[PDB]
Amino acid sequence: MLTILKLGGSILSDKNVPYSIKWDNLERIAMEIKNALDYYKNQNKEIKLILVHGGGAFGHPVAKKYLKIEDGKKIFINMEKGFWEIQRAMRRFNNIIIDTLQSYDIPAVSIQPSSFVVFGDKLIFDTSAIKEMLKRNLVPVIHGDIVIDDKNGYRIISGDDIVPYLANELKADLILYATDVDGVLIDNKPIKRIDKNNIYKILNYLSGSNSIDVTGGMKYKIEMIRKNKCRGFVFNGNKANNIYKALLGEVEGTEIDFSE
Amino acid sequence: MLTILKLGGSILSDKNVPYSIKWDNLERIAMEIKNALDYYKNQNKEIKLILVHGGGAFGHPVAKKYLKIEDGKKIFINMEKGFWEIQRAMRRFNNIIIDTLQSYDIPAVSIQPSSFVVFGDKLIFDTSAIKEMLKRNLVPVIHGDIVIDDKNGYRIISGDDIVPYLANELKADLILYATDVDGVLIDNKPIKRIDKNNIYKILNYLSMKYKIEMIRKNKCRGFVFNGNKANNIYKALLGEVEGTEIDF
Ligand SMILES: CC(C)CCOP(=O)(O)OP(=O)(O)S
Ligand SMILES: CC(C)CCOP(=O)(O)OP(=O)(O)S
Repeated sequence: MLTILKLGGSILSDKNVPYSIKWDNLERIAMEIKNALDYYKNQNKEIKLILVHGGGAFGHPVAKKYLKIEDGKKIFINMEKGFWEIQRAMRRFNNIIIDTLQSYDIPAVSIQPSSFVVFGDKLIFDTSAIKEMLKRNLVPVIHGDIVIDDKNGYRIISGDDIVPYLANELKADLILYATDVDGVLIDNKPIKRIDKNNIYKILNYLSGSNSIDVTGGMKYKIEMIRKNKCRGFVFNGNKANNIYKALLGEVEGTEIDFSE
Repeated sequence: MLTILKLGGSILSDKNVPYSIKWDNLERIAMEIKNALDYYKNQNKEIKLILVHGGGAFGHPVAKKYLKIEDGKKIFINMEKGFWEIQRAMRRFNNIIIDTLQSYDIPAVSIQPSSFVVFGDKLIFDTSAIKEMLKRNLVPVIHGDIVIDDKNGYRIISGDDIVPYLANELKADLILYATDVDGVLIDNKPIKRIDKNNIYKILNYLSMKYKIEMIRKNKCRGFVFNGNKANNIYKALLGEVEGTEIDF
């Protein structure tokens, strides 16, 4: 069984204080992932786990310096300094996360997309090594990064790109989205279930004016799950034991289900 | 128009001082490379350039903690801690070297092989990203690293692998190995050259082994020279033979 847990800059990092790290929250999060790895070892169930995390206060601020709008558009400039500057900021934040996971004996290792992913209409993103890590029970930790594209330019690959890509590429069963809110909210209240008998109803409600999330972040997540025909949870990752629960298949936020 | 320079971990590091860095040497070297890229800048000649470095004082001491002799054959143990710990060490070393290159305005970036290279049957090493970086005139810096090995579990890929693989995979023109010796030493003396004639006599003697071979299986052409002699790198980069030629 293959689970992908998306953390995200936010709960790990205050994006208004640059290079900032919410040590306490990060530390509890490693506690919980450890607790859950223990649980699965005790109950003899096979689990493969991949973690993904955003740039947080590390990548966005370094990157903003190298972005400009030209003719109403995003373009990266000065990347002879800027590719390394962003890589280096992300490396540091990957180190902090991985050393903390390691200090609870989670066998975390680093995947750095900047070194090998090419961003086009389809990703080039060879997952051979990852499969071999999972096959050895290592825990791959992949992060938002800067990458080149196949059009003379550059792109930020985010957790939002990374996860669907891997869900699909690796046939994941469970997608966990730890976020800053309690679920997909409909009336300031997480909806328990979303499946093939309400999704469109939910997707329209999300495009509307009574929707508490108008960035369309929820929508994209819901859609990737249906698109990969699996299961996923969107939950508040700031709440004690949600990560542990989620990893056991039972946190309480919004479940999204398109498996089978 | 594509050159590849390996920098012996030995000329960047002191192999007996775990964690040491050779700063003057590291700084002198970044400088000559910049002067070199600059020389070509004027000739209005397009030069693409990849750099490789080993584990030096970083890779090895940390690999050591996780290598057991299981009476023949090195054995990796406790890689649930070891894989990270080795990644981390090589990351430190790469960071220091890329920061130094960047201080001379060399557009360096990190290629970390542990993230995606699988050794074992058929070296799996996707160069898409590297070819694109090269189209931008960035300078990829690849380093010896721990990697997955689908047959044996874990292997340590070295610069000696990476460099010939990539020379043949990108078809590089000029191949340079800067090291702490004046060339390939035969009887304490640097052979001017190495054919498929005298090669027969040379493999015999040699039982840097792995280096001379890995480049033959590839019909490459490389130069082995002394990286400590001020200016060798600058000269070598400009295509002036230095030390030992090895032609396949
Ligand atoms: C500037 C970067 C490299 C951002 C990294 O991507 P992300 O979108 O996953 O970051 P987040 O928004 O903190 S979850
Ligand atoms: C993690 C490692 C020990 C990589 C060692 O790589 P290498 O053998 O190419 O470098 P060198 O030995 O410094 S010339």
